[PDB]
Amino acid sequence: XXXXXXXXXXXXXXXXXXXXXXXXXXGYSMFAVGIGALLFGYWSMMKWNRERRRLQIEDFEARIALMPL
Amino acid sequence: ELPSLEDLKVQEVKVSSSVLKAAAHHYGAQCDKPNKEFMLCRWEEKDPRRCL
Repeated sequence: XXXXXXXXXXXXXXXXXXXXXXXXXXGYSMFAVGIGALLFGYWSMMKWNRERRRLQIEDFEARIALMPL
Repeated sequence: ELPSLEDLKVQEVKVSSSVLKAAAHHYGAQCDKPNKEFMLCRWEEKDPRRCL
């Protein structure tokens, strides 16, 4: 009996298949989150600066109140 | 120059340490009449020798 190297292909490994595809981001939907984070960013920040004004006037009031200084 | 007397004004000046005075802003509301009259005197007459 002769024994040589046997042939096997099975699945053929798929000859040239695309793996690159669009994922997560679509296009217009990313701008809704992108610019949406900006509008949420300013509104949250400016409310803190209005709360800073409560401290600001109260800080300068200490100088006016102190005349024996 | 003609300076003020060695006895000067106010016996035992200041209460204690700083920040303590800055902690209370109620000093503006209570006792304002002596503070405002000293302020009114000093801006009209710049000399400390007169409004002491």
